[PDB]
Amino acid sequence: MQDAITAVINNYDVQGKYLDGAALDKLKAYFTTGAVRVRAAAVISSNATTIIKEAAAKALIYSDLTRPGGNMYTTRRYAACIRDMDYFLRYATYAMLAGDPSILDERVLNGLKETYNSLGVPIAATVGGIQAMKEVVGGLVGPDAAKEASIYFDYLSSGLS
Amino acid sequence: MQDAITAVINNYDVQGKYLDGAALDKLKAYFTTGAVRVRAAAVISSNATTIIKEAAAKALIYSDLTRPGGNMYTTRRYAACIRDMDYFLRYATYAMLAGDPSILDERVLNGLKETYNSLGVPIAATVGGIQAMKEVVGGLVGPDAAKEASIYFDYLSSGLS
Amino acid sequence: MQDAITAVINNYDVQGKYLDGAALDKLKAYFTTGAVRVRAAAVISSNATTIIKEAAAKALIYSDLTRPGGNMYTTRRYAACIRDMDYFLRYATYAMLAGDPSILDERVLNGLKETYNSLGVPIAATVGGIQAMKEVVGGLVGPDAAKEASIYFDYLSSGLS
Amino acid sequence: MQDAITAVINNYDVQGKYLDGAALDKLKAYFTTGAVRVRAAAVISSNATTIIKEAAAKALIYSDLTRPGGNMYTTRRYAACIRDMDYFLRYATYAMLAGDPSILDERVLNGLKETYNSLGVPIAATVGGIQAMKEVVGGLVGPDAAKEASIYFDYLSSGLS
Amino acid sequence: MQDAITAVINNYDVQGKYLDGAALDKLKAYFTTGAVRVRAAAVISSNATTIIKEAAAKALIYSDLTRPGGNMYTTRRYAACIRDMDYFLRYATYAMLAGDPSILDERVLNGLKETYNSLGVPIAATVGGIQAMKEVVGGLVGPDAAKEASIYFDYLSSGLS
Amino acid sequence: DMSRPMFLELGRSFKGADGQSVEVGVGTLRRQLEHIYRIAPDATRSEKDVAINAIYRQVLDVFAGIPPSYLRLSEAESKLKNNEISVREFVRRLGRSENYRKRFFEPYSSPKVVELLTKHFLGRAPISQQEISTYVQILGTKGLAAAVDAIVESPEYLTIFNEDIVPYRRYPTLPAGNYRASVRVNDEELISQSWSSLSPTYTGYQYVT
Amino acid sequence: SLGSWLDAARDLISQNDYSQKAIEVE
Amino acid sequence: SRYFKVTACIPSLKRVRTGRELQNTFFTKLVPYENWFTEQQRIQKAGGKVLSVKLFTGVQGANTGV
Amino acid sequence: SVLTKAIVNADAEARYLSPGELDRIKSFVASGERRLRIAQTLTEARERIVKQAGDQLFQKRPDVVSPGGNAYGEKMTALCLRDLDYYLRLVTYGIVAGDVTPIEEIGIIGVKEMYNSLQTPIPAVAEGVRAMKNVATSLLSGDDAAEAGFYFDYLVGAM
Amino acid sequence: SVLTKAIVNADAEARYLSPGELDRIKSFVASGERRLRIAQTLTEARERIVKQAGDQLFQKRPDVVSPGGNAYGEKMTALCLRDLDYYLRLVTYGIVAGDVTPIEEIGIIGVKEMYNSLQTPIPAVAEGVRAMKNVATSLLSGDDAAEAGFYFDYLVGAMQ
Amino acid sequence: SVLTKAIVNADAEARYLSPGELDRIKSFVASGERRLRIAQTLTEARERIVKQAGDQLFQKRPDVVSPGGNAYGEKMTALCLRDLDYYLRLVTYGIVAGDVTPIEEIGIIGVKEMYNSLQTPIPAVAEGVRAMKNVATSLLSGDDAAEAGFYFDYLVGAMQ
Ligand SMILES: *[C@H](C)[C@H]1/C(=C/c2[nH]c(/C=C3N=C(/C=C4\NC(=O)C(CC)=C4C)C(C)=C\3CCC(=O)O)c(CCC(=O)O)c2C)NC(=O)[C@@H]1C
Ligand SMILES: *[C@H](C)[C@H]1/C(=C/c2[nH]c(/C=C3N=C(/C=C4\NC(=O)C(CC)=C4C)C(C)=C\3CCC(=O)O)c(CCC(=O)O)c2C)NC(=O)[C@@H]1C
Ligand SMILES: *[C@H](C)[C@H]1/C(=C/c2[nH]c(/C=C3N=C(/C=C4\NC(=O)C(CC)=C4C)C(C)=C\3CCC(=O)O)c(CCC(=O)O)c2C)NC(=O)[C@@H]1C
Ligand SMILES: *[C@H](C)[C@H]1/C(=C/c2[nH]c(/C=C3N=C(/C=C4\NC(=O)C(CC)=C4C)C(C)=C\3CCC(=O)O)c(CCC(=O)O)c2C)NC(=O)[C@@H]1C
Ligand SMILES: *[C@H](C)[C@H]1/C(=C/c2[nH]c(/C=C3N=C(/C=C4\NC(=O)C(CC)=C4C)C(C)=C\3CCC(=O)O)c(CCC(=O)O)c2C)NC(=O)[C@@H]1C
Ligand SMILES: *[C@H](C)[C@H]1/C(=C/c2[nH]c(/C=C3N=C(/C=C4\NC(=O)C(CC)=C4C)C(C)=C\3CCC(=O)O)c(CCC(=O)O)c2C)NC(=O)[C@@H]1C
Ligand SMILES: *[C@H](C)[C@H]1/C(=C/c2[nH]c(/C=C3N=C(/C=C4\NC(=O)C(CC)=C4C)C(C)=C\3CCC(=O)O)c(CCC(=O)O)c2C)NC(=O)[C@@H]1C
Ligand SMILES: *[C@H](C)[C@H]1/C(=C/c2[nH]c(/C=C3N=C(/C=C4\NC(=O)C(CC)=C4C)C(C)=C\3CCC(=O)O)c(CCC(=O)O)c2C)NC(=O)[C@@H]1C
Ligand SMILES: *[C@H](C)[C@H]1/C(=C/c2[nH]c(/C=C3N=C(/C=C4\NC(=O)C(CC)=C4C)C(C)=C\3CCC(=O)O)c(CCC(=O)O)c2C)NC(=O)[C@@H]1C
Ligand SMILES: *[C@H](C)[C@H]1/C(=C/c2[nH]c(/C=C3N=C(/C=C4\NC(=O)C(CC)=C4C)C(C)=C\3CCC(=O)O)c(CCC(=O)O)c2C)NC(=O)[C@@H]1C
Repeated sequence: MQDAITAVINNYDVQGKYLDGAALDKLKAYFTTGAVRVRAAAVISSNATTIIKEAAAKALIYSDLTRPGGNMYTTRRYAACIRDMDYFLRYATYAMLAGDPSILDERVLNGLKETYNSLGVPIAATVGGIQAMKEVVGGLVGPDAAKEASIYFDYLSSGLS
Repeated sequence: MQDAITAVINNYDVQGKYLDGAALDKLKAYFTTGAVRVRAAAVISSNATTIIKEAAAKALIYSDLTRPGGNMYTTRRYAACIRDMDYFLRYATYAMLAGDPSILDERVLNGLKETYNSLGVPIAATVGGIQAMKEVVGGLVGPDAAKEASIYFDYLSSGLS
Repeated sequence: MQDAITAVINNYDVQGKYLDGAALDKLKAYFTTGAVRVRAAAVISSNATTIIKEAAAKALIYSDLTRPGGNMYTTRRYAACIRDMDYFLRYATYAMLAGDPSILDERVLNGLKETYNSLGVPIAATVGGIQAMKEVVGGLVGPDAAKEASIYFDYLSSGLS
Repeated sequence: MQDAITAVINNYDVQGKYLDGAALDKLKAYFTTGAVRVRAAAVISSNATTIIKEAAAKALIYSDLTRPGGNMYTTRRYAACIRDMDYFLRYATYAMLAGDPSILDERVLNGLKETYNSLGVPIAATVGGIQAMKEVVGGLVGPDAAKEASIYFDYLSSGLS
Repeated sequence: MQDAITAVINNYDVQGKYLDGAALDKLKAYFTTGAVRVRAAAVISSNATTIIKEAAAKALIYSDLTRPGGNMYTTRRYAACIRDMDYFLRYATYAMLAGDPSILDERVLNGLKETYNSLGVPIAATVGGIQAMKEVVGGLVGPDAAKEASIYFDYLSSGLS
Repeated sequence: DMSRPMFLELGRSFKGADGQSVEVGVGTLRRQLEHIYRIAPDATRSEKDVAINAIYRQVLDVFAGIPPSYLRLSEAESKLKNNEISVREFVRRLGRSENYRKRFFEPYSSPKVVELLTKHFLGRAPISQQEISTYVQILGTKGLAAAVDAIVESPEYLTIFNEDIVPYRRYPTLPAGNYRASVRVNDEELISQSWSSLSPTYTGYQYVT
Repeated sequence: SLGSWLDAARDLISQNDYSQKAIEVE
Repeated sequence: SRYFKVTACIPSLKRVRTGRELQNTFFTKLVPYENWFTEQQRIQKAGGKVLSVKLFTGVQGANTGV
Repeated sequence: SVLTKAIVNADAEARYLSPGELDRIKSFVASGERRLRIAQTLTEARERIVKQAGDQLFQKRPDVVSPGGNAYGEKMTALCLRDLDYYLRLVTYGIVAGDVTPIEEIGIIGVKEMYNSLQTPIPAVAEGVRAMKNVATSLLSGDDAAEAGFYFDYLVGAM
Repeated sequence: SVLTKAIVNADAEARYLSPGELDRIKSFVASGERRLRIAQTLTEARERIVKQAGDQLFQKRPDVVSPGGNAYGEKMTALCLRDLDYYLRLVTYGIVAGDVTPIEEIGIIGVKEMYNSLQTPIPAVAEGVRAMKNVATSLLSGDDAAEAGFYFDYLVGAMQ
Repeated sequence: SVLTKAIVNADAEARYLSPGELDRIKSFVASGERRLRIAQTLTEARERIVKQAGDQLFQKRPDVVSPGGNAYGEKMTALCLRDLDYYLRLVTYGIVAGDVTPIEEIGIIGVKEMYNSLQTPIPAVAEGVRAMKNVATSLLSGDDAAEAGFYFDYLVGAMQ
């Protein structure tokens, strides 16, 4: 995948340009943000199970989906759904550290819509679950971190839909 | 795969319904047929090689297929064709015991057309061979069994075409 | 492996003898025992987790082995030990149904002693744990079943030692 | 494996010597023999199945080995014995072409005694079967060829015993 | 493997003791040495090919071993010997960083003598080559580093002999 | 025996007892303990999970036959259950995994590492010292992963299992010495080293008091 | 809706109070 | 890392197999980039035909992150 | 079912059904009518089985239905009863199939994960199934009860 | 046996024996007494079954008992009958075991290869087994005969 | 340890240690002295940390210290405290190593399986570790506490 630092280097290498002040400024920007991101990532990892539980309570459970005839009916399907939720959370955290959305596209987003459509997983509900996780995460991380965190969650949601 | 008993169960599970008398009647219907099916299956297994020989004599051999330039020309291709015939017979027998056509779709039918098209195997001739087997099988199994046996052979033929 | 029925058959086949009344009597003996064994096996399978817990409490835990420096110290080693206990229990159940100890010699006992010696797993304690399982099993299965069950547990213990 | 030509080369290479007239004479000797060997090899290959049948009839079958309890009793064991016979014949033919016994040591002879002892295969009977094959082969190949053929068969027999 | 830090930890964990000041002093000792080790490792990696060349010149080449009839005669064997030299150098560097000889025992040293004896590789010459590498390395790394580097080379040599 | 019909007399066995049985040479067990597993897309989850568990038990040596969760790899399992990857590609991923490297590469020496490779993928002991030398040279010059890639790419691998069949224990016999070797590696060489270095067990405390 | 469960569950809670029993090892 | 999605059809021309070989014969699959060149060769030597190749993951002409 | 299992083994070995496999199908189809009767009895008495087992469970584990406890509150209590009903329905499916394939896919694989997220205690769900067994077994004839018992025990084992 | 097969399937799944698998074992043990009786009947009538089946086979295929044929000559004819006796013994073992596992290990694995070396025609062998079934069926009760039939049919299927 | 992990990855790749890997080793050796001090603090205050954490845990969960609960009885309660002490010792080893590798092999792999046999509830155990973190953080300096927090958090995450 690609991170913020490598993305800059990537762009300069195709030009063949040595690193320049404008490029350096982008790198400098990342380095200041970095400390915040690391703190946020640790918060998310520690509270990960809770975040998923809260988000499921908000959107997935006590719903028609969990009731028979719904895609989250049966233990097997329920377990698969919470596993996917965990994936989204973990990858968003990776993206937030990286400062790049590429990893989401490369590992999570590519082919997901088509897979979901064949399975019959409802995209709208999934999106709803991602948005719910974002809100929960926002609280835990705190405001400065939340802005950074939000964009990656939003990127996932837009990809799915 | 799915069998008749499981097919009823699955239909009730998606509804979330406990098993009811109407459902029980369908299950009961299978249970009466079952004894006959087992007898038929044993007949087919013992006479399997003969069934294939007779069916090939009726349709495939003494034809342009066997003659040079035909798909069944060369020992390697002849052997492959009678191997496929054996597959169809074995799977139809499995389906007849199961009382469900699902296994045919899951194993035999899936990808067969595409594979055949790349190989250059002629579908129409194959279908003809399946129909020939059915007639031969019908004789061996006896009339009551034959009706049940016929539907699975027909299911294979329709899938291939 | 060999079971009771096959053991009789094998003995007659090396002689080249057809089955005779004396042989039939041994087979008859097994068939009366069989119903009891099936019931015992179901009891053991349902209570398997409990059996292992009780046996560990009786012999393995609260000991120097669990305390630091001991083989069963560290969570990884504790989990390994209860894994092995479960294997032994499952195979003993298989042997009891079969009515022959052969299976124990083939899969369970092969290379076990030598492996244990290199690992530093203490054989004496393992034997103790097998004997403990036997006692627990004896209670659950009931007396008639227990006699049959005991011989297979004893066979394992003797092999290990 | 190593052949006559390579054997000379290898001996000179360890010395570091360029090829000399004495060496050339050994090579020349092989080249005269060669044509005869090729003819013999073709004879053996064409009659291979017959050779094995005749040799089995001479030594193995109609014996206690085939009768119940014997190691060649049961279809599985009978088939394994004739499979081994075929291997010995094939490798002896390879050795005769090569003009070297080394290949027999590397591919056939290595580990054979130990394997046979664990299996319980009787070595003496096997040797007898090899000797039987040699006699049959001798007839087919003709006298000049037979002398060459015999040494490789004898080499196998001595190794096994 | 186990590093210096983990080796201390292991000793206390088997006792069950929490880490104590005396233990802390050993850890502290390693931490001062650490910076030197890292510098040495980078030197060795950059000069690795040269180190092997010089060591071979000192001991292996221009010798009977390289000449016909020697174990490092033939390109295949020459290349194998320089491959072994490279492995020793790489593992010694790993050990020097780690501050522990364990990795050498676990991968390089285990079964090496026996392998060499079956191959016919001369141990004495190999040891000589290791000692030669040490001297060359000593020069490159500089004196402080050299003392640390030397013990791991010596450990390899003693193991082989 | 005269007066006895000849067809009865020819079947008689003179040796009687003290004669070999059906479980004597190769024996009945090792065959029939071998199941070819193929994953089918249509297959039920319970059918699929029995095959997945078999992969784990051949390649990581999970004797108990049901992987502990930490050993599992979930993303690969989901791609396998989706039929986006083949069983062959799943087996390749397992070998490139970190659990593979810690349990099987790091504790062993390279020649033993190769033995374990052939056993784990391929089902057999190494055929020859020449086979051992090629794989050892791969391990030393390139990864563990490059060696894992080589065996799965190997022609032997592709003939016996192709892309659909999960690897199985197979005791060959075709090359010389391989039947013995493959019995010793599949039946007696239980793993005898600990993967982890930390908290070494003290010899004493054998008896429980 | 689990309506049958909703009325049966409250019926059960009203008939007997669990908040005193305390666990019994048995 | 880059990944390819590949469809291929492979015939068995050296031998006739009784077990069901349909999964081997027509196989859409995801292949790591570093493995594909070997896997293409393998299909070609078998006298299989490679029906389709698409790059599932990764960007075309990327100097880094590859 | 019994059928599915037999066929699957045969297909894997690429063979027709063994005499043994055929015999097991014969036995199973003979038992069919009896199995359907056992299932019908349990279906009819479903509400009673759940409720009486529920009561025993709440007596056995007061804590779950206590303000501290997870199951506390009427909605929560209803859900626990709903769960018991689901498990009872599954058992009946098992009995008619003569095997666990249906049960296993619908209710045991992934079960550890789901309840752990919910925080419902599984070392107690098993007890609820045991409870259900006791009630259900009392509504069955001795031979029928034993048959039904196996399926209940399997569930308890699987958790 | 039924037992062996059940254990092997469980081992592969790495599970304790399923309720369904246990039920199959229960059914087998109940059937056992009947099975033993069927086997005893065939054992007693063995000499007759072999002889009658041989005759039918030779009527069905003159060739095998002809100068070209493998069975030709007294010794050879005896051996062909001996083989039929072996297969009958195996069938009896199969009936008591409730599975063909005993039959299969002794008689059906490598059978093609063995017969091909001997040059005996496999389809004729199958006919002899079919013949044996017809004789056996007549001696057996109708219910018993059906049970016996399956095992006979398996042999015919395995070698044809 | 940091060192172990770096070396192990290189060995698998069959490469000498990367510039980045070398840099990470340099950073760790610099941090080492600080790490040792943090570990020493926790070791000294261990008895207090365990006791305070225990109290919080028992307050949060009455059940564990109740007749139904696993912890019930003096012996059992002692064992629950002993467990907490073990986990604290692990954390200290982790801090000096700079990695959870020591912690993970001794305490997190197989933990679920061990506790499930014992029937101890895993979530309660996690709570106890969380409790221990809160006490430990108060003793440590803010910067030190952050470092220590990560290791504590890992444990809590693993025991779930
Ligand atoms: C003669 C030496 C022996 C003999 C031969 C025989 N063959 C058939 C029928 C067929 N033979 C073939 C064979 C081939 N097809 C190929 O592609 C090749 C390879 C190039 C061969 C050798 C085929 C396909 C048939 C089927 C009929 C057809 O060709 O359409 C018979 C007829 C018997 C029957 O139909 O049942 C016979 C008699 N038979 C002997 O006994 C001789 C020893
Ligand atoms: C016979 C009636 C006709 C015939 C058949 C034919 N088939 C092939 C090659 C293949 N056949 C299959 C089909 C299957 N494999 C499976 O797994 C299943 C489902 C269980 C089926 C039905 C496959 C996959 C192959 C390819 C490899 C293989 O041998 O399995 C050939 C050979 C073609 C070639 O050149 O390879 C032939 C001749 N063709 C006819 O003409 C008959 C009408
Ligand atoms: C429990 C009563 C005792 C105990 C067990 C224990 N075992 C191991 C490690 C191994 N256990 C085995 C055993 C088997 N492997 C097999 O293939 C078979 C037979 C088919 C058995 C029964 C094996 C091979 C291992 C090694 C690798 C593995 O775990 O899979 C340990 C752990 C040893 C270690 O250092 O990791 C333990 C603790 N030990 C006790 O102290 C109890 C008395
Ligand atoms: C001449 C064409 C080029 C050249 C030669 C050169 N070689 C060496 C040193 C060695 N050469 C060998 C080679 C072999 N050993 C074998 O077993 C075989 C195959 C049979 C060969 C070809 C060896 C082993 C050595 C090492 C020294 C030794 O003999 O023990 C040198 C000296 C190397 C040095 O740098 O000192 C040279 C110069 N070099 C050229 O420039 C020519 C293009
Ligand atoms: C060079 C100083 C001497 C020399 C070396 C030599 N070694 C072999 C063969 C082997 N060497 C090893 C050793 C290792 N393999 C490893 O991976 C490691 C640990 C990382 C070591 C140290 C092994 C296992 C082999 C056998 C298989 C293989 O080749 O990889 C040879 C080849 C001998 C042969 O005939 O095969 C040689 C020449 N021999 C000398 O002459 C030098 C004194
Ligand atoms: C026949 C003349 C005698 C006979 C043979 C016999 N062999 C086996 C079993 C095995 N045979 C081998 C032997 C080889 N494998 C090799 O690679 C080589 C060298 C090329 C040989 C010769 C092996 C390894 C086996 C075991 C594995 C297998 O079956 O493939 C048996 C059967 C044992 C069994 O239980 O099947 C027999 C009968 N025994 C006789 O009675 C003859 C005297
Ligand atoms: C949960 C919010 C929703 C939901 C999820 C759900 N997913 C599946 C099945 C699959 N999920 C995926 C997705 C991924 N696999 C991956 O590796 C990644 C990227 C890291 C993702 C996101 C896949 C591939 C599958 C299919 C195969 C598999 O099981 O692995 C299901 C199960 C469907 C089934 O019956 O198998 C479900 C339920 N559905 C909902 O109800 C929620 C809205
Ligand atoms: C009763 C034994 C325990 C208990 C009950 C309880 N259950 C839930 C919630 C759920 N139950 C399910 C489970 C299933 N759905 C399925 O598809 C299946 C398989 C057929 C089952 C078993 C579901 C999905 C839920 C989650 C919410 C929902 O139903 O939509 C709860 C609520 C969870 C919560 O934390 O609020 C409760 C309380 N509680 C106990 O303590 C008893 C031991
Ligand atoms: C009779 C139906 C057919 C027939 C038979 C026939 N067989 C032989 C020779 C042998 N038959 C066997 C067979 C077996 N050994 C086993 O282990 C089993 C399973 C238990 C069987 C069935 C064996 C071993 C032999 C070899 C000789 C010996 O027993 O030592 C012959 C004579 C040999 C020959 O080829 O001349 C014959 C005639 N032949 C037919 O064509 C009939 C249809
Ligand atoms: C306290 C937070 C919770 C609790 C603890 C508890 N533990 C036991 C018994 C044991 N705990 C262990 C655990 C370990 N052994 C190890 O090697 C490690 C890692 C270093 C750990 C943590 C062991 C081995 C035992 C078994 C007894 C023994 O020590 O030999 C109990 C007692 C249960 C019993 O019946 O023995 C308890 C109560 N229980 C709770 O509910 C608290 C939340």
